[PDB]
Amino acid sequence: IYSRLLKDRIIMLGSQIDDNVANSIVSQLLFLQAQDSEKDIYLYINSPGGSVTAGFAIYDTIQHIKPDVQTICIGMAASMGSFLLAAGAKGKRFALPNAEVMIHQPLGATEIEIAANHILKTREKLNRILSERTGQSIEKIQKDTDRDNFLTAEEAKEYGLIDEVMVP
Amino acid sequence: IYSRLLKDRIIMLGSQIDDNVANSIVSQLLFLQAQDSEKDIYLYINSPGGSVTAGFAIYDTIQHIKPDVQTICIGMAASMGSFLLAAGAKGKRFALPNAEVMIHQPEIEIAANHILKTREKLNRILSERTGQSIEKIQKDTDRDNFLTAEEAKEYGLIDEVMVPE
Amino acid sequence: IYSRLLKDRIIMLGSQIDDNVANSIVSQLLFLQAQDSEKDIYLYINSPGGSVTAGFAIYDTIQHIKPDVQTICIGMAASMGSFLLAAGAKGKRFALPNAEVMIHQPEIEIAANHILKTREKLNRILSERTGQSIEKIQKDTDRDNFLTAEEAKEYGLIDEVMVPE
Amino acid sequence: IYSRLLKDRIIMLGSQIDDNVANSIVSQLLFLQAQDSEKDIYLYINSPGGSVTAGFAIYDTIQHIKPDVQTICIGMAASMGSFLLAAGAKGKRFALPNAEVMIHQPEIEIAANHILKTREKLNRILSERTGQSIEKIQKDTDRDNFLTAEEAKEYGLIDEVMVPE
Amino acid sequence: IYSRLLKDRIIMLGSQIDDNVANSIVSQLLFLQAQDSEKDIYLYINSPGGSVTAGFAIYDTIQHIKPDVQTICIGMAASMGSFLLAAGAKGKRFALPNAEVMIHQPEIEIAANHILKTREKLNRILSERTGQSIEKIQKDTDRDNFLTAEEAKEYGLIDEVMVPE
Amino acid sequence: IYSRLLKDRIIMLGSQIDDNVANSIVSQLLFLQAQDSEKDIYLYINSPGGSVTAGFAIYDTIQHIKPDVQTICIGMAASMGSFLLAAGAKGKRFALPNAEVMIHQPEIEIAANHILKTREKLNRILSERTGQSIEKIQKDTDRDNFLTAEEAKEYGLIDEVMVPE
Amino acid sequence: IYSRLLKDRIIMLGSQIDDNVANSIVSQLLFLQAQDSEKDIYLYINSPGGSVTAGFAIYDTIQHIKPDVQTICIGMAASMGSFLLAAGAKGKRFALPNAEVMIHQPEIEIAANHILKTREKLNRILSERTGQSIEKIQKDTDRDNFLTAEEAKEYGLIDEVMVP
Amino acid sequence: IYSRLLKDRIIMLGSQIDDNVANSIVSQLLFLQAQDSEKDIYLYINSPGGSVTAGFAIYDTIQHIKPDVQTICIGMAASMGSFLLAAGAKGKRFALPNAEVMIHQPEIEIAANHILKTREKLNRILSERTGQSIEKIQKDTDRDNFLTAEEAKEYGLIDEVMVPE
Amino acid sequence: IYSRLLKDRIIMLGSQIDDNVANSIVSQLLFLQAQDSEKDIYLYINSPGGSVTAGFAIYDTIQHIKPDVQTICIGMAASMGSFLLAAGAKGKRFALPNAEVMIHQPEIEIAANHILKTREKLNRILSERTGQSIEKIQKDTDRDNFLTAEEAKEYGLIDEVMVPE
Amino acid sequence: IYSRLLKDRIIMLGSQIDDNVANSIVSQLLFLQAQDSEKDIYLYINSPGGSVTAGFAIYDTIQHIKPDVQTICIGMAASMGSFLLAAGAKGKRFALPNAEVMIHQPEIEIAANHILKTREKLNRILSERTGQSIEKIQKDTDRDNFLTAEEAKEYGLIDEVMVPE
Amino acid sequence: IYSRLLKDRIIMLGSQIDDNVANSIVSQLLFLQAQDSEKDIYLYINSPGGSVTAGFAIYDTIQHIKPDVQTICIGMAASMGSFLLAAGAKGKRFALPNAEVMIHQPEIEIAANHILKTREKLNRILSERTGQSIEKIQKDTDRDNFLTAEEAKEYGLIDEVMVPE
Amino acid sequence: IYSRLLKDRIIMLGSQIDDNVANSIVSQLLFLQAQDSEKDIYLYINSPGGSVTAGFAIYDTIQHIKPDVQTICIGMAASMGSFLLAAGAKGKRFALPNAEVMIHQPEIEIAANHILKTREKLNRILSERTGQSIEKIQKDTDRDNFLTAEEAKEYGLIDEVMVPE
Repeated sequence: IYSRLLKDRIIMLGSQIDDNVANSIVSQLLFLQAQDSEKDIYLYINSPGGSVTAGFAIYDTIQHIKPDVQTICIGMAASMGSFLLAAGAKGKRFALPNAEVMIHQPLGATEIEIAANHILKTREKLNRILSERTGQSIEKIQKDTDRDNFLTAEEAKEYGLIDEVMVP
Repeated sequence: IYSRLLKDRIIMLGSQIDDNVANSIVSQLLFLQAQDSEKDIYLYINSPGGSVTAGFAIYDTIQHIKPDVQTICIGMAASMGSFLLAAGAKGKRFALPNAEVMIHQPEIEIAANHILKTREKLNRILSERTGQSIEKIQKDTDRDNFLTAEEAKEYGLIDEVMVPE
Repeated sequence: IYSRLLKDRIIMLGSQIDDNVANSIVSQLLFLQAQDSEKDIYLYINSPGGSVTAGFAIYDTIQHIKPDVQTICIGMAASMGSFLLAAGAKGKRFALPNAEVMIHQPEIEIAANHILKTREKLNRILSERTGQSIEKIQKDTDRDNFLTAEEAKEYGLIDEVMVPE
Repeated sequence: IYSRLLKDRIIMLGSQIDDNVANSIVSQLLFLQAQDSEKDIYLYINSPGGSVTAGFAIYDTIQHIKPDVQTICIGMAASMGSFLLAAGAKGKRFALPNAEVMIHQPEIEIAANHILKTREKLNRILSERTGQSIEKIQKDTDRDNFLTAEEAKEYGLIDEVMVPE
Repeated sequence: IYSRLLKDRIIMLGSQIDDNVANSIVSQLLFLQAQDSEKDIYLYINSPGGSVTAGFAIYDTIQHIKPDVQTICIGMAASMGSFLLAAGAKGKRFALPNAEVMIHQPEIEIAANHILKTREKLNRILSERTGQSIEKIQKDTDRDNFLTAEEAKEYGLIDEVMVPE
Repeated sequence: IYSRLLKDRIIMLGSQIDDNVANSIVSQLLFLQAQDSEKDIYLYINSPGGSVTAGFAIYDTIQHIKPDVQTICIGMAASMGSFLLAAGAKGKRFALPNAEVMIHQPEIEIAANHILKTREKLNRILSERTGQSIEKIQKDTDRDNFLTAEEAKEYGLIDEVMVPE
Repeated sequence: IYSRLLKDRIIMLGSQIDDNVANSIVSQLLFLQAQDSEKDIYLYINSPGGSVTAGFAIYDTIQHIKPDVQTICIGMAASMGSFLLAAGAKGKRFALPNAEVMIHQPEIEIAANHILKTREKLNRILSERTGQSIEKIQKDTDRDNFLTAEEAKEYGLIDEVMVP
Repeated sequence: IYSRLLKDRIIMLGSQIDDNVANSIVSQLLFLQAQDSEKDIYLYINSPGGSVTAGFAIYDTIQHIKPDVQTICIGMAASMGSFLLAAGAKGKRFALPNAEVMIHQPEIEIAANHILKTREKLNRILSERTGQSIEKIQKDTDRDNFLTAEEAKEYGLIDEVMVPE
Repeated sequence: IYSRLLKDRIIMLGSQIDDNVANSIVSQLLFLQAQDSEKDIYLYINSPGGSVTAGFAIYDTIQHIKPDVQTICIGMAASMGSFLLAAGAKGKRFALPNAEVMIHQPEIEIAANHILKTREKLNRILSERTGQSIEKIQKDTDRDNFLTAEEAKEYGLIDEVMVPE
Repeated sequence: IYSRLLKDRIIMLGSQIDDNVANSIVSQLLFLQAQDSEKDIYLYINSPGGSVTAGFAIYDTIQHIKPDVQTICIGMAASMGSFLLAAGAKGKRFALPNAEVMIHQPEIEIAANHILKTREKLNRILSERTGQSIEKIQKDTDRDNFLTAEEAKEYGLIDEVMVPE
Repeated sequence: IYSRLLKDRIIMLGSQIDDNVANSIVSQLLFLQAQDSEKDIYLYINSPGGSVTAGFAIYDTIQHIKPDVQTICIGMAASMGSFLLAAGAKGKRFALPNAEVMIHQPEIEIAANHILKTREKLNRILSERTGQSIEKIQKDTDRDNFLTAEEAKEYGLIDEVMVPE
Repeated sequence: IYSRLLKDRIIMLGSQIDDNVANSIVSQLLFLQAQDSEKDIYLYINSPGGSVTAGFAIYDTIQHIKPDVQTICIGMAASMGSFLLAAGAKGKRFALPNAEVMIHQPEIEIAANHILKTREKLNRILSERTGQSIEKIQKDTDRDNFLTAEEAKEYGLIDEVMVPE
């Protein structure tokens, strides 16, 4: 059922992000480029978020591929999911009227897990990448990513997450 | 089994709405759009209701897709369930004669707003599609009350109670 | 295993009726309509009975679908179970010789009404399909009594007790 | 594992009879009818016995299906277990040499009748299929007695004790 | 895990024999018959022993199936365990060198007979398959004695003690 | 979790040996034979020791299977535990450097023999596989003594103490 | 729950060490070897300490497996607990800043030897991996003393106290 | 704790009536008789009700002892609970104002009689002590109905509803 | 609590009879003999019944002591319970009006005798004290039947049903 | 532990009210009456609330005993919990400053009455002891609302909020 | 309670014999010697039997004390229980009519001797006091057999079966 | 009970020796010295043995008191139990004929010494009082061996095995 969608180059990120899900989408991202490098990819996102490392793997492949990947936020986008929303092609990042976006990044388990992310400083990268595309200063990013809050669709547009709010 | 129904453009919504179901619904809607963007989509509803955020993802995608989506309530539809019933394409939102419809509710500086602000966004979107005045909707979604099929018609949730044939 | 029966248009109702089963029934009915909207549907029933709201969803969908649905009781059918037996397509509602049939029951300003109002809606819909007068039905669904296959025929639940062949 | 036996039209009845098992039996019988309505069905029986109502649902469906059903007792068969043994298609009801067979029993104005009336309906249906006179059956199902394979043959439960080959 | 052994026609009997195990054995035997009715069945035995009636159901089904069943004792086999060992297909009943074999026992007008009559039926069926005279078997099953693999061969329980290779 | 090791032909023996474990070991051995009858089987051992009869069933099956079984002691191995260590395929029986090995013991006309006769059968089978003379083994299994890995090599239990790499 | 950590090659050692735990550890180590014999294994340690013999089975298997095993102490590690900490793959043996480390002890012709001989085998194997001289180790494992993370580094138990 | 009440001739009946409680009651009654055979015994009752046979043992011993026994209902008293309330010494049987009282029910040739015959013996013994006519009692103990303290007085269960002071 | 009754020469028998109770009874009987060897002993009985051997120890000691022992049944007395009731000192064996009385039952060369021989010794000792003929007793202790107080008097178990006073 | 408090005439009510607790409360009240019928009883209350019938048994016994009972709320008191708070001896019913108080709710011909009739009996008995008019009480017990200590004083539940000292 | 019997020189042996009981017996024997070294000691016995070593301590002390000790069996006496019965002072060892008597049994170089040597010391000491020849005793203590009171007299365990008076 | 024996200067040592018992012994010894410092003290011993340190406190106090202390073994005396037997006043240390006697055993720089040094102090103090040479005692206390009364006499533990009289 995803396949017939895959044939139209529509990819769905629908759940918590783990390596299994990441691997699947990366496989789908490559598969679409092999089908055509020119045509757009529709990436629909409803996720709470998930593992940070698996996020980059999805992020990098979206960056590495030639095709334009649009992101469209449906439902709730949070953690890595929200991160992949702002990571879409510029001008192509949309959200439906009612979606809620939370850019908070949870710290998480064993510290060693922390050992790499802090070592990873993904937040810095996460803050760095998010700051560049959203246009906000790194400091402001650092603060919000540390806080629990929920932006509406519109509030995510002014803040720089989504370029548009799609009307019915 | 569901595919054979899906091939005929019927979508069953059968249980409390979580991220798993909502996703599975959304994917089917975008599917049935990719199949044929003209013929309408029959969406049955029997639910106790479900998580709010997972509800909108079904709501918005109903609006965002081109085809008409006929919500047909059967049996209980409550909480975010009915809110999908009332979200159907106008004129096509049905119920079966014996079914019942019902409506109700599911750092603190921020959390207290998010719980309130989330509810008005339900109170509004029902005020359009029922046509009732918010001062009534504001009151109804608060208190639990059981609307029979007919009393829902008068209320503005369902347009036509489907009579057997 | 069930599919192979489903392919032959037989639907087993095997246990107390919850949202899980009722859904699985409904989906199969709308299925067997999508397959062929002419040939009748054999619906077996063996149940202790189940939740009310989940029962209607099976009831209404029997009415709402085009084909005829032959309810065949085997073994005990009680509470909302029999109420589906008596809901079959007229003339086709059967029982096997040794089976038994039985019928009975499952803020306070609102709750007291909803419990009463829900029951009349059972008392009515049995009054049509048994043909008995509500003053009798009003009394029967209250007290527990065990109707053999034959005594059900006389009573109006089942039309034809199926004799072995 | 059972399917591979089911594909060869063998049905194991392995434990005390509840609604879960009885259903699973019934579904398999109606299945093996849908597969082939000619070839007979081998039904093995090893049981301590089970709930009465769940027994009939196996009994009636044996009668209601077209094919012949060969009940083969192995090991103990007692209470509602044997009553299925004696319910097999005449001439085919077997036992293995060493197996044992046994027979026995499991508002008050109504309850006292239902407990009595349910038992005669066992006393009758054994009187046909054993051929014994009810005045004997009336007595046997009351007292616990252990019938060896042979003594069952003389008694009329099993037609042919299967000798090893 | 067991299936992969079952696919190779090996059946482990691992614990005291109840209705649950005996059933699971029987179903596997009738299975391995349905697979291939020619190739023999390896049946390992390690048991303290089990319920009598559940034992026969394994015994009779060994006799009733067509293929040869090679009982291979490993470790202790006692009470109804050995009685299955001695029930293997003649010439194929084995033991491993260090294993041990042992044999022994588990209204009153009726109960006193059933306890006696059940035991002779063990005393007989061992008298055939060991070849010993009942006056000896009558005595052995009474008293507890530990037969090594070899002493079992001399005794007639096992034909060939399997030597390692 | 164990399966993934089992797939690589490793078998953990982790606790005192009862019928439950011994069975689970045996089934795995006959399994790994059915998979591949060539490649050797790694059998780790960490045990305080266990029931005698349940030990042999592991012993005999090691002998009875075709593949080589490498017993690798880690941590304490005592009583019937070591007796499996010393039962490995010759030349492959290992230990890790720091592990310890130890050996010792667990109508009256009959019982006094069975307790003695069971022990010689341990004294013998260690006399082969250690190579020591029974007059020494007869003495060692009586008194409790703690053999380090090396002192076991000199003793004949383990062939090669595995050094880290 | 642990599997999901196990899939990422982390092994929690959470309580006093008995045969049940030690076995469960060993099986996981041989597992993570069967999965991938290259990538190192993170082994966390929080323990009051446990039975001696069950400790070695964890020790030896750390040595016997190919991959590197990084022992990370968190919270108290004492008795046979620390002895696993000090048994990690050299250079990778860590501690968190606030954790504490500690070391100490648990026919008569034979029994008196086995209790002594078992302890030297602890005194030796710590003398290699701490680098301290046995005459010091011989003394330390006798008396109870609480080594903070840093004082353990100086002592030779842990190589690098992990800073947040 | 209870003894100090027992010393003052108060007996609490606190839970469903089993053999354990009934015994403990009986022993206390015969006790309080042995202490003083003149002064009356206060017997409180709060019960959902209990086993029939264990009830009589409390009933009969109330009759068999010399002193007067004042049954004081507090909270629910139902099934065999009330039947003790109505069994108090005439004129002294009380209730507190808000308490509720209720009455209802708990080989086949013999069993069907014993279940009927046991109930009449309740229907009779209530007919004396309530004074109502059996044709009414015969009907009341069948159907579940909730008698408030006062409505019990009118009914004849309790003589004097105790008003607070 | 019991002592105060014991001081008044009352002995409660309250539960199924095990070695613990029987001992506690015996010790009390020999006690009440040591106190006063003249005044009779009141022995109440409410029991489901108990182990046979532990029953005799109460029986024999009733016979062996000098004083008269008045067995007073209250509530159910069955199995070895009634057998103590019928064992009271002749003329003093009572029952209360509503109580019920009932009677029934609880190497193989030896075991089959011991189970039979133990029962006749009950059949005999009831034949004396009821006065009934063994051919009747032989039949009664086999089948379960519920004797009311009066029907026991006619039967010979109890001499005088105690009427309330 | 509680006894030492009980000796000082303090009674803790600590959890949701079932038959077990209510009984344990009642027994303690009748106890503290038997100790001294003059000195008042301190009754603390911290509860989420409990079963209705088990509540009255605490209510009535407060009224029925002679001494004054000072209800002291601490922490949440809700449902039948507060209804005991408001049931204290007038003038002594307290609360601590930070505690919260709250009030709300827990054949069909009969059942619908019993659920209604049971609630008025709560609505009444609060109308006396709060002094509020039933038309207000009728409304308050329906909707959930959180009354702080003070707002309860104004409301009439508690007389004096106890200030720390 | 026991003291009052002890004051009359009766000693109850009521349960399986452990160190706790045996001690309590011994202390009582040496006591009753210190009281009066002339009058005989009544020792009742009802036991399933107990630990061997704890038995002798009762045996030897019977011999070592001056007074005569009359063992009176009541109910079952088995294993080390009877061995005390047969250890009474000659001529005084009794039984009650219905009681039953029975006799049977409870490093390896040493352990095998200690288990044998301990038993002969029972076989001997019964050979004196029964008078039977060891070749018979050697056989009897091995096999379980139930000796009635009389058959014990003939056997030499008890001198006089006490008849009721 | 013990006092009455204590008054006659008998002291029972009945169980494994802990601080509680040892204290209770010591206090009694110093007592019986305070009573009369001339007459000897009978000390019975039946023990499995006990804690070492608690043993000496009994040993030393035997030596430290003036009177002679006659240790009389009855039944098993082992571990620190016998070591008290052998500690009696020379010439008076007895045993009863059937009793058995046995002897055996119960920072590391310090702990290894304390366990060794504590044992020699047992090996010595037995070497005096048995008279055996330490090279024998050194060996005996190591291995478990069961000394009958006589074999103890030859060994030097007991002087005179007391024969019955």
